[PDB]
Amino acid sequence: VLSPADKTNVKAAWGKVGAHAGEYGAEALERMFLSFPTTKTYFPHFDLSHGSAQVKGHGKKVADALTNAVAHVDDMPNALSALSDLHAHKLRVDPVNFKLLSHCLLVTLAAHLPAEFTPAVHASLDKFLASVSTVLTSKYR
Amino acid sequence: VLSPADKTNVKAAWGKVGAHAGEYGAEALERMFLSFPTTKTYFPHFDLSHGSAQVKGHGKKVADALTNAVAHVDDMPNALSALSDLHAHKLRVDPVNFKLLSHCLLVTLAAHLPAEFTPAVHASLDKFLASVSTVLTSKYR
Amino acid sequence: VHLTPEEKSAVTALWGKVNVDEVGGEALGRLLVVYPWTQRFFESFGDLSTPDAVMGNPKVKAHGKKVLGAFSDGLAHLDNLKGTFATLSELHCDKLHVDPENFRLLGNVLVCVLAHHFGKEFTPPVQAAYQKVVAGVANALAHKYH
Amino acid sequence: VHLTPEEKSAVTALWGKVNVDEVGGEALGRLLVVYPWTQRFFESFGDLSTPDAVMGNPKVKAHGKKVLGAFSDGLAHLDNLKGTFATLSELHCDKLHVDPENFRLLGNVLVCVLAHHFGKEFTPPVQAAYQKVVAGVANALAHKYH
Ligand code: HEM
Ligand code: HEM
Ligand code: HEM
Ligand code: HEM
Ligand SMILES: *[C@@H]1CC(=O)N(CCC(=O)NC)C1=O
Ligand SMILES: *[C@H]1CC(=O)N(CCC(=O)NC)C1=O
Repeated sequence: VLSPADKTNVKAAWGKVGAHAGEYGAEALERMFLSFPTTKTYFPHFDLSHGSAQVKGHGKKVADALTNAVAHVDDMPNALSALSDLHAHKLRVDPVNFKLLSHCLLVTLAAHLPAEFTPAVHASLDKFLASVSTVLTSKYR
Repeated sequence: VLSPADKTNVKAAWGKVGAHAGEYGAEALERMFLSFPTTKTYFPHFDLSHGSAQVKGHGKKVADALTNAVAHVDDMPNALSALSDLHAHKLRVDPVNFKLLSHCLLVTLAAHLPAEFTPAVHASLDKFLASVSTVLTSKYR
Repeated sequence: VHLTPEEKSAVTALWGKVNVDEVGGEALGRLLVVYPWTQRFFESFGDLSTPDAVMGNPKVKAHGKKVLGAFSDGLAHLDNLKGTFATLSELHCDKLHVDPENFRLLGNVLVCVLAHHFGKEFTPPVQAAYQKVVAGVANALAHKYH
Repeated sequence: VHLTPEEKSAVTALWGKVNVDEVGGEALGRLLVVYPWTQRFFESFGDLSTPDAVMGNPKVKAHGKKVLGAFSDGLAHLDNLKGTFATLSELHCDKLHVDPENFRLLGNVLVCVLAHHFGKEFTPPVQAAYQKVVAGVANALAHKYH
């Protein structure tokens, strides 16, 4: 339901992330696992050590889904529809954990994109990630 | 957008509430103000005394918006759209307070619907109130 | 947490009425139905396939008696909730990896169960006294998380 | 709160590099921009209608310095946050009626501001240490609400 303003800021920030999107996805996951260790139990078949190849590969899938969501910003429910079923029905991800990963994504963007991470862009990225989270939790309505 | 099961469960429950919806909205407000006193500061020059005619008036407004949303479950963003600009911009209602009111609405419905408030109907009413709360906070998303 | 004399009396009288063999299972069953991500932690309890299966599940009934027993212990120790949940806090944090937001949800489900079973007797003041109790329990169980 | 000694060391070292005149202002202004319901508590601070207006607002900057000073007090008293924040807990609860969920939000905004200020230096381990600190400050400010 993002305002016009919010879509402009999100595309600009994500544009500059560019080919680093996978790296930043992987760093956001690492920050989440270290800051909020309850979240590690969703990844029992993963090497969660610093610089894990498996976490790098999973970061790419998360980043790709966000890239796709930015490209489909006006129709996010449909662009992430299968992911809601996976996260809610199969994986039973606690809704709190989406707030945790979203926060860790904002921290990662602030650490790498000091020029781009203005207060306006921060507010827009938070609204973009909450909207992504609302879709991924939507089989919890 | 509630599931078919949730829409059917909410309509059944709301039908049993029937003409008592305003009564239950007042009781839910009363319950919120007593259980969660931080919420009283959003009604600074209201009479918040037990059985307040003013709280009855407001309980009617809340109950009527919920009854309208039950009749418009497949288009709630449109049916509540007015209230969302209000609660975000003018009132600056903390998103947590929607969770507090929603809980007090469930307690009120439980205390009045001995037969109807089954675990599945409770789950559907929770999804319904969460969906209402999401529309009413959408100017933050 | 500190209840007024009025509030302690109200809490104790209602809790006397509570069926210790059933109310905990009712609260845990409703948690699992209402907030279905919570089933992730209870899959070894067996059949959770429908709301009736969850509510009739023998492991859910059995474990609910222990959850309610932990609440009854807390009601007897409002003054010292941290000690009354000390190792239970460690169990939920270190072994089970439960997010402490769910302790607030279970407290709120228990309040809804008391409202459902006791009807008009679960007055706004009685509810306000129970909201202090279940917040106090949730904060005590969250102690080891911070 | 339970920082390991290494986490306390990591937190203290970074905090020494924090500009006391600016970071509290940045964190408060971003709270007001990102979570606009929070503007309800600062309705006398003047124009908060645009990001640029908030971030350049002198009362926001002045108040932010006092907020950062209180975090500095928390970092110098990590084994007694409850006592350190007892007065401020009563103030926020009795006179301001601020929901304690907003204490968690301001702590997370401060973490974003430290990341913005320190770049790669704000490593995942340093962030994990700071999450324990801001969770403990929020917990301590919430104490009198219980
Ligand atoms: C911005 C939020 C999120 C996005 C965009 C996202 C995206 C994805 C994607 C694209 C997949 C892979 C689907 C496939 O390849 O078929 C996935 C899998 C998964 N996600 Fe998420 N996710 C998010 C949040 C979360 C959170 C918060 C958790 C848990 C704390 C989580 C846990 C998982 C798990 C466990 C998998 C399966 C991993 C495996 O075994 O391969 N996700 N997610
Ligand atoms: C189910 C949730 C809610 C519903 C359905 C709802 C509905 C309404 C309605 C219909 C009105 C009146 C609109 C008009 O006057 O034309 C209103 C006003 C208001 N609402 Fe909400 N509301 C909800 C939640 C909340 C919450 C959680 C708060 C605060 C804790 C809140 C605070 C107010 C206030 C302060 C007013 C204005 C009363 C006055 O000063 O005249 N609302 N709401
Ligand atoms: C907030 C109040 C809660 C209380 C008082 C409580 C109490 C207990 C107690 C006493 C046990 C030990 C059972 C035994 O070994 O006999 C336990 C175990 C457990 N609790 Fe909780 N708990 C609470 C909340 C939660 C929540 C919200 C979850 C998950 C969403 C959870 C998940 C578990 C699990 C998975 C076990 C292990 C059960 C097993 O496999 O045997 N608890 N809890
Ligand atoms: C979590 C960390 C927080 C800390 C450490 C903190 C600290 C403080 C301090 C030190 C003061 C006194 C200022 C003075 O000496 O003049 C204060 C006042 C105040 N705080 Fe907080 N605060 C926090 C969170 C919040 C939040 C989240 C809100 C609102 C959303 C808030 C709203 C206020 C207000 C309105 C005042 C009175 C300001 C005035 O009008 O002068 N605080 N706080
Ligand atoms: C500080 C602010 C506030 O609400 N309270 C009451 C705490 C409480 O609910 N105790 C039962 C304060 O003392
Ligand atoms: C997180 C969960 C937990 O049990 N604790 C306390 C002690 C512990 O084992 N930490 C390593 C937490 O801090």
